[PDB]
Amino acid sequence: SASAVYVLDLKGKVLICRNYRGDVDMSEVEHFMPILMEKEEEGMLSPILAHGGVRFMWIKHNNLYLVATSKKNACVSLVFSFLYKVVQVFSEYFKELEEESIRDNFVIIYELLDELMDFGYPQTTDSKILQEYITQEAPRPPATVTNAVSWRSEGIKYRKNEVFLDVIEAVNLLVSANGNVLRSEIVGSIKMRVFLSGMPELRLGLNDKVLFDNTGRGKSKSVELEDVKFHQCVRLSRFENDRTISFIPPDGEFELMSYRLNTHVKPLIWIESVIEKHSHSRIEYMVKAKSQFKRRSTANNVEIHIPVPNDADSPKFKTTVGSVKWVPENSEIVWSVKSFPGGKEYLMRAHFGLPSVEAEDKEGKPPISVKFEIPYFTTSGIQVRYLKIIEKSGYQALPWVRYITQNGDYQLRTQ
Amino acid sequence: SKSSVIGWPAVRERMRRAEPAEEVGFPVTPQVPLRPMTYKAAVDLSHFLKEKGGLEGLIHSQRRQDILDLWIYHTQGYFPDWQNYTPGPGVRYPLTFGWCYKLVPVVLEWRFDSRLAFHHVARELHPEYFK
Amino acid sequence: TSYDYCRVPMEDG
Amino acid sequence: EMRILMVGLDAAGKTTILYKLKLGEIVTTIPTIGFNVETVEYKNISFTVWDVGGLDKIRPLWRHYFQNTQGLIFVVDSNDRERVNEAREELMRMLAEDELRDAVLLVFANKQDLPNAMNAAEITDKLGLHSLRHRNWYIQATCATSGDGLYEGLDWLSNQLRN
Amino acid sequence: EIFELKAELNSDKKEKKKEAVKKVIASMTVGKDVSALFPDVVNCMQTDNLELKKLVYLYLMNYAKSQPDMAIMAVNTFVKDCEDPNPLIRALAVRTMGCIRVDKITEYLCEPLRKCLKDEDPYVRKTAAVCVAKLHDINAQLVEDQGFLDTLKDLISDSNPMVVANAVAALSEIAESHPSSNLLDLNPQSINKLLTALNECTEWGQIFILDCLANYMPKDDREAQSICERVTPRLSHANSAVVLSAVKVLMKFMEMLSKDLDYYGTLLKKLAPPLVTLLSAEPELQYVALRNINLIVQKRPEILKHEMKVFFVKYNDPIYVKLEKLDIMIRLASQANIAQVLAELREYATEVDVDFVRKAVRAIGRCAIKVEQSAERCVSTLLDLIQTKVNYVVQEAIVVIKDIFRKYPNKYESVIATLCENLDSLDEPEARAAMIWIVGEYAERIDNADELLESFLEGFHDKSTQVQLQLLTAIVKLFLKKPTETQELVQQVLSLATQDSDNPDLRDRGYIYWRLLSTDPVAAKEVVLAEKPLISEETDLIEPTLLDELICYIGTLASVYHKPPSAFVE
Ligand SMILES: Nc1nc2c(ncn2[C@@H]2O[C@H](COP(=O)(O)OP(=O)(O)OP(=O)(O)O)[C@@H](O)[C@H]2O)c(=O)[nH]1
Ligand SMILES: [Mg+2]
Repeated sequence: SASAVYVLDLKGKVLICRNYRGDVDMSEVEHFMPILMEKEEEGMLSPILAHGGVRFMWIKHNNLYLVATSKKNACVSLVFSFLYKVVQVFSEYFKELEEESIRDNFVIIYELLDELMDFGYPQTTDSKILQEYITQEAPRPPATVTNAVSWRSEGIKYRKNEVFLDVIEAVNLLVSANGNVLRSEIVGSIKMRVFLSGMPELRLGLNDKVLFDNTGRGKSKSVELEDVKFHQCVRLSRFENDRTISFIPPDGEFELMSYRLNTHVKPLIWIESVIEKHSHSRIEYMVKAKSQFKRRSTANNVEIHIPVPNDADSPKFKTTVGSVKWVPENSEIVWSVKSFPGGKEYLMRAHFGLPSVEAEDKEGKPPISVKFEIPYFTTSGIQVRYLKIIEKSGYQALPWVRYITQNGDYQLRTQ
Repeated sequence: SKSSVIGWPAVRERMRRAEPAEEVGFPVTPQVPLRPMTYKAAVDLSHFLKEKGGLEGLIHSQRRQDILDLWIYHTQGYFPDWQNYTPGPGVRYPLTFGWCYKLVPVVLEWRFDSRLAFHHVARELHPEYFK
Repeated sequence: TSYDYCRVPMEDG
Repeated sequence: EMRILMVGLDAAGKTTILYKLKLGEIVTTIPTIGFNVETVEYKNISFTVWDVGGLDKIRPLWRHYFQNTQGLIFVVDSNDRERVNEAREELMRMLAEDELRDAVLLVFANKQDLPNAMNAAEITDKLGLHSLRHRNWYIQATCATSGDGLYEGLDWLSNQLRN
Repeated sequence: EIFELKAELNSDKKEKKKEAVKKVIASMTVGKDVSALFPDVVNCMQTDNLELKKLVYLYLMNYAKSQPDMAIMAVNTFVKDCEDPNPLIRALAVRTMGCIRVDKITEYLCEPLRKCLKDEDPYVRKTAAVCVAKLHDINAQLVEDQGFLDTLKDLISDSNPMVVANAVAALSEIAESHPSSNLLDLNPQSINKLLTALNECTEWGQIFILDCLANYMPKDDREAQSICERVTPRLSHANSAVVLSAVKVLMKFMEMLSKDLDYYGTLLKKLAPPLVTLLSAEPELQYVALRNINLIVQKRPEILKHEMKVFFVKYNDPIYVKLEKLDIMIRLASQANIAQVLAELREYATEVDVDFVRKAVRAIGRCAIKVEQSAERCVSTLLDLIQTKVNYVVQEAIVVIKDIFRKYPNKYESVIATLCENLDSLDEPEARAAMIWIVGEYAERIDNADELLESFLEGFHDKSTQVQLQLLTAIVKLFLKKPTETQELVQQVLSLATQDSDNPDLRDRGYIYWRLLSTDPVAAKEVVLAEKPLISEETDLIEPTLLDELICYIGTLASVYHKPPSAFVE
C-alpha cells in the first residue's frame, strides 16, 4: 500500500513524483534527504525512515532513490517488490536508468506511474505486455491484461521456432580464514530466451530428485533442489502434485526458475593466501590458486580480487600465468587469468611498500573474491532432459540449452 | 555403435578390476547433442551386447553401472540414468523401456529376455509409479 | 553470448 | 645515487662529518634537533646523506627514515665509554628491523683526540659487530675535525654500492 | 512566459495546445507553482487525442486540492468520457475520478461509477473496483448510501480473476476502515472460489487474495488442511512478496492444525526452505525477511533450528542487514552450534563498523546467557578480544564480562587475574562501572584490589553517577571482606562520599553504609555481603498476547518495528 511513488536523485530534488492517495503531502519528500543524511551519519540506517507518522520506504538505484511514502500499516514486502518492479519496467523501456532518462521521458513516465499502480495497489507490471498500449512512439488494452494468461499476447508469429535456455549456476562460497568452508551453496537460475509462435504449453523436465524418487530411479545422478522459486508462468499446483514444470512462456528474456541447493563437495577455485605484513615496511602475497574442478573444462577469465592495504605503494608482481593489474580505486590487486584449466595451480607473489608513518584509522579486512566463469560445466549436476512443446497449431520447435557456472559472492575471508 | 568398440575391452577391464562388493563438478560435451537411450537405440545396444559378447553371465554391481554410464555419456551422448533396475525384493528388472536383460541373483548376473522391450515386467512389479 | 548451445530432445514421454 | 643515514648518539660529531664531507670546514654547529641533508658527490656517486640528530626525543623518529635506505653510518663516539652500552643497545634495537634490512653499515670511530678514545678493535668488541647476521658491517676510524679517514670510509662504501 | 503559454493554450491548432500542455506538465515536473493556470488547461481537455488526455488528467489530479472551487469544471467531462467505446479511456476516466479529492465533486461521480462497476470489458471493472475504495476514502457514508458494497462483493462472484483480485484488495481496504459493523467475510465456499482464483490471477493479485485470508480463521482440522494444501504451493514463487504473504497465512492457519497428525511436520518441512531462500533476494527485501524471521522464530522455533549457516553475514551486506543477522544468530544458538557462532562472532569483532562491533560483542553476551554449556568458551573469546587492546572492543567486552559474572558466579575466579592487569585508563562510564563491580564482588582472588581502587579515588567528585556509586559499594564490600588493609580506605571514601558529595543517592548510600559500619560491622556480612538470589534474565521473547496478533501482520510495518499496528500510525 504505497501512498506516493517518488523518484529522487542523489541530492534530494524530485525528478518525478506521482501520488496515488493524497494521504501523504507532496512536500514530505523534502524531509527525506535530511533524515537519510541524519540516519546515515549515526549508523542507524534502514530502508524504512520515519518523519513523524509518514514512513519512507525507499530503494537506491544508480542515481535514483525511488522513495515511496506511506502512512498506514503499509505492506512493506508489497512496496519493495513494487519498487524493484518499477526499476525493472524502467530498465526495460530505458536501457539505462539515470537522471538523463527521467527528465527526457516525462511524456511516458507519468503514463507508466498512472498505469502500474492505482491507489497503492500494483496491477499491471509485465513490461512485454505493457509495451503494447504505453509506448514512447493509444489502442484498446490487450486481452492479455484481462485474461488469466497475463504475460503473453496471443498471435505472436515467428518464422523459426527457437527456445533458448541458460542453466546458469552461481557458486556461493565463504571460506573462513582458518581454512574451512562455511557456506558453500549454489544458486542456479534457468534463464530462458523464448521465441515461439502462438500460445504454447511447455513442460520442462529436470533431473529433480523428488521426480526421480517418485518414479523409482533413486540411484542415478539426481540434483537435490532444496528450494525452487519459479516464475509466475509456471503453474505451481501441478508442480506441487507430482513435480511437473508446465508453463506458458512469455516472449523474450526472463528467469524461469531460481533454484538453490547446498553442496558439501570441495570449492571449485581455492585461494591459499598468506600475508607477510611487516609493520611500517612492506607486505607480500604468496597466493596460489588451485583449480579443483575437472581437467576438461576451462575457467574463462577468472579475476582473483585480493585486498591490499589502502595506502600501499610501488608494487612488484611475480606471477606464473596471467596479468596482474593493481587497482587502487578499490584497493585490491585484480589478478586476472584468461584461460585457467582445471587441475592446474598458478602461483602469484605481490610485493608492496608501506608508508613508514602509520595510518590514522583502522581499515578492516575485505575478502578475496574471485570472478570465475566456467562454461559447459554445471557444478550441482542438473541436466535438462526435455522440453515438450505443445501447441494447438502443431509444429516442430527447436529447443536449446547451454550451461554456465559463475560466481555468486565467491568470497574467501583473509588473514 | 562405432565409438563403443575401442572401449569395449578397456572399460570392461576397469569394471572387472573394480570390486563388485582433486575433482568436483560435471562437465558437458560441447555442442554434441543429448538424448536418452531410446527404444531402437536400446534394441541396437542389446544386439551389440548379444553379438560382440562379454556381458552375459557376468557379476553385476552398482559401481560397474556408474563407471559404464559416465563412459556412455562421455563417449556417445546419452543421459546416464538409462541403466536403472528395480530394488531388492524380487528380480532386479530394468525400469527402462527397451532393456532386454533381467538381473537374477547368482550380487547379480544378466539373463536375456526378449519381451522386456514391450511387455514391461518392471511395470508389473511397480504399477503405481508408471501411471 | 559468445558460447554455443546444445539441442535437447522434444518428447521423452 | 645512494641514500645514506647517519644515526647515532648525541655529541657524536655527525653534523661535523656531514659538513666536512660536503663543504669541507668545521662549521660551528648547534645540537641539531631535526635533520640535515647534503648531497655529497664523492667517488662519482651522489651520497644523499640524511644526517639525523640523536637526542633522546628524536631516537623514536628514526623509523621514518629507514625506508629505501641503501646504507647506514652509525657514528659512535670514541670518548664515551659510558654510552657505548646504549650505543650497542641502539645498534641492536635498530638493525633487527624489516625495513632497512639490505642496508650496509659503516661504523665511524669518530673523535680520535685522546688516550681516553679507543681504536677500532675495542669499539668493535664492545658494540659486538661480530654478532651481526646478513651484514656488510665495516668499522672505519674517522677524524671529523681533520677529515682523516672519512673519504676512505666513503671509498669503501662506494665499493659496496654495486654488486 | 505563462501568458504566452495561455495564448498558445487558447489556440485553434492542435500542435500548439499539445506542446502547451506538455510544457505545463514539464513545469510541474521541475517543481513550479503552475497552479494559477488551472482553468485554462481544462479548456484543452476534451480532445480526440488520448496521449494528451493522460497529461490533462494528471494536471487535474495534482491541482484540485489547491483549486477546489475551480475543479467543478471537469465533472461533465468525466461523465462524458465514461461512455466512450474505447475501454482504455473509460478506465482512465475512472481512475482519474477517484483521485480528485474535492468534496464538491464525489457526490456527482457515483453515477458513472455505478455505470462502470457493471460495465463489460474487464479492464474498466478492475479499475472501478479500486475506485470504489478511492471513493470510500474521501466520503464514507456516501458509498453505502449509494450502496456499492453489494456491487463490490458481487465482483468476487465473477470470473476473470484480476477483477476478483482488485475487488478483494479494495474490499479489504474498505473493511479495514469500518468499525467492523457488517463484517465482510464469507463462507468457506467463497474461500474455495478465491483459492481457485488464486492460481490464475497475476503475481500481484496473489498478494491481495492472500491478505484476505489473513482475516479468516477456520473452525476445523480438515478445513484448515484443505486451505493450507492450496496456499502451500505459493511457497515456490519468485516474487518475494507472494512468498512472505503465504508464510503469513500459513503461520496464521497453523494455530488450528493438529500436532498429532502428519501435516504439522510436513508443513514445517515445507516452510523452512522458502524462509531461507528469501535471503537470496535483494538487500532491501532481506530487511523485511529478517524481521519476519525474527518474528517467526519467536513463535515456531521448530522450523529454523537446523539453519545457522545462512544467517552468517557477508562483508558486503549493508549495515541494516548485518545488524539483524546477528539477532537471528542469537535466536538460533543452542548446544549444537556454539562453536560456529563463537568462531563467527570472533571474526566480526575485527571490523571497523563500530555499531556492528558493539553489536557482535553484545551478541557474544546474549549467546553466553542463552547456553550454559559454552560460557567458558565465551569468556575465553572475550578475553582473547580484550588482549588485542582496541578501546571500544574492550569497553564493550568488560560490560559483557560483568553480565556473565552476575549470571554464572561460580567458577570464574581464574579469569579476573587476567582482568586485574588491564591498564585502567579505560574511559567510558558504562565500562568503569563494570570494572569496579568485578573488582568489588570478587575481592578475594584479586589480592591487590586495595591498591588499584586508589587510582579510581583521585577524581571521585566528578566522574558520573554510576562510577561513584559502584565505588561506594565495592570499597565497602572490600572492607567488609578484609578489614585489615583497607581500614582507612573505607573512611576516606565515606568522607569523600558524605561530606563533599552533593549527589543525593550517593549521600543516602553513604550514610546507610556509615551507620551500618559504625552500628554493627559484624552484622554487615549478613547485610551487604549476602548470597544474592538468582537473576531473572531479561526475556526478550515478545509477549504472546502481542505475538499472536503480530503473526497476522507479517510483511507489514507492524512486524518490521515489532510493535502493534496502533502504537505507530497516526
Ligand atoms: N676533538 C674533536 N671533537 C669533535 C669532533 N667532532 C665533533 N666534535 C665535538 O663534538 C661536539 C658535537 O658535534 P656536532 O656535530 O656539532 O653536534 P652533533 O654531534 O651532531 O650532535 P647531534 O647533532 O645532536 O647529533 C662539537 O661541539 C665538537 O666540538 C672531532 O672529530 N674531534
Ligand atoms: Mg648535529
